[PDB]
Amino acid sequence: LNLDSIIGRLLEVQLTENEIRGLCLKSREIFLSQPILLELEAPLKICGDIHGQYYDLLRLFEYGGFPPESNYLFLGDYVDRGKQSLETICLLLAYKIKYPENFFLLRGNHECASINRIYGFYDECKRRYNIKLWKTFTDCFNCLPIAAIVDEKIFCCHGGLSPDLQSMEQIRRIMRPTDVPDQGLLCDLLWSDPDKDVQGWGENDRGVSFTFGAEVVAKFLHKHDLDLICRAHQVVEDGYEFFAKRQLVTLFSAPNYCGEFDNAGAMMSVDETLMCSFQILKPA
Amino acid sequence: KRVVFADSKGLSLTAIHVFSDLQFDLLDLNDISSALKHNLILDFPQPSTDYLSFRSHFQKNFVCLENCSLQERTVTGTVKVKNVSFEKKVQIRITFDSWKNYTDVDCVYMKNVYGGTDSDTFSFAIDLPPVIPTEQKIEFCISYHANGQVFWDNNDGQNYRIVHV
Ligand SMILES: OC[C@H]1O[C@@H]2O[C@H]3[C@H](O)[C@@H](O)[C@@H](O[C@H]4[C@H](O)[C@@H](O)[C@@H](O[C@H]5[C@H](O)[C@@H](O)[C@@H](O[C@H]6[C@H](O)[C@@H](O)[C@@H](O[C@H]7[C@H](O)[C@@H](O)[C@@H](O[C@H]8[C@H](O)[C@@H](O)[C@@H](O[C@H]1[C@H](O)[C@H]2O)O[C@@H]8CO)O[C@@H]7CO)O[C@@H]6CO)O[C@@H]5CO)O[C@@H]4CO)O[C@@H]3CO
Repeated sequence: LNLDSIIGRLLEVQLTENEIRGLCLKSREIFLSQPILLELEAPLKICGDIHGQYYDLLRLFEYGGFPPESNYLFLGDYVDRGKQSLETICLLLAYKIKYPENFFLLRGNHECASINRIYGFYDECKRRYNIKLWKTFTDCFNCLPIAAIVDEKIFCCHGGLSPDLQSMEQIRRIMRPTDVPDQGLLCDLLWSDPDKDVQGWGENDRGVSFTFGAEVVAKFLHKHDLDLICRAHQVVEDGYEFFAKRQLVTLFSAPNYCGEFDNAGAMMSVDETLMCSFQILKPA
Repeated sequence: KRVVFADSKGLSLTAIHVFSDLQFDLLDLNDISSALKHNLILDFPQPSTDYLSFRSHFQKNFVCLENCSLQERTVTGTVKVKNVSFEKKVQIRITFDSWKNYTDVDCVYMKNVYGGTDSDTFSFAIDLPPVIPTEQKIEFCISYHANGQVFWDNNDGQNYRIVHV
């Protein structure tokens, strides 16, 4: 498999089904060889949902530096709603294979078969290639890691906290490959949301997982000697959004989200000293 | 070390760019350091994950690896075979040194109450050597002897490969 011919082709804006299959198998083996709770070392750029908006991902790299000029961590949701899931996920897996210890991908609630069958990715695979390719993608996604801890201070996942999570060893015990269940720790890490109007835990309007208030966030941080929760699962207008007095932050990197919205995209740059700033893509 | 935002030390928190050709470089990969802090794995998805292709292989070659897990540094699995005669010999042929040598492990019949009278399934378990040099390849394939013939599952000619550290 020639990785550099692929990355070359992807950055000129068509790929054979076997090249895509190859990216899936190689990246899957890498994902399994590394922990499911990644322990990362800053400096680092952390990005939220991309949802197939490939030209906006390219803009994210133009702005934050192409790999490996900067290290990246992506909080899931690569493949739905937008018009180019295939290109988005193929560039990301290509880069994960090329720089496997400076490019990181987490699993978001749309890298599940029960979801991306319905909201577009399966249709893209079916039209441009065939169903078997979507089955291969699904087996790949089942091997993505679930959360990351930057420098023993920043906890990153796609959705948020869980009422079952007492210690990280629960996350480390989760076996891969696996589908996401409808309830439980893995589910909550990909689906739960913060709410300002919740004391503790409450039900979640989407019908999956739960909702946590600021007190749950502060008690969590103090128990684990952490400084910031960094998640990314819902559109925010300024691209980033603070919660619980800058104890949690929501990132969303896909601007003008499927044209329905007018939001900007954002990405968080954390340097060596753990000093955080934001880089934003505001549309015209 | 501890988290602090740019507001707090006087700089700008936000830096917003408003929007509406290829270039190549050569890079020494030792000048960038790993961002990760720190075993054996299988370099293939279990054939049975995609049933349609498993069925296609199994009906073409009469033998196909069904399931395969790596438990400790021991590889254990199940093999499916077409029930052509009564006496069968199912072997795993495995190498720990890029096929300079191989050894033939015998497989075991499993009762398997359900699974039809058209196929039978065999188990295997192989202890990997304690130390295996990093440059060596670990590969294995499957032989099925029955009814005066030999059948092979060799994973469409790539063998089943296992990769280290
Ligand atoms: O021993 C070193 C050997 O190891 C590696 O090969 C292993 C392989 O990966 C495993 O899969 C294993 O299992 C069997 C194989 O997978 C099955 O498919 C089956 O093979 C059948 C063939 O698929 C089928 O095509 C046919 O093969 C005939 C050939 O068409 C024909 O060319 C000839 O073969 C002779 C060759 O002319 C000649 O090259 C020479 O072989 C030497 C190789 O060139 C050399 O690289 C090395 O082989 C390696 C190999 O590279 C690794 O991948 O040593 C060889 C010395 O023999 O000699 C050949 C004849 O002696 O004839 C063959 C038939 O004889 O039929 C076969 C079944 O008959 O069977 C495989 C087990 O026999 O195989 C090896 C591990 O043993």
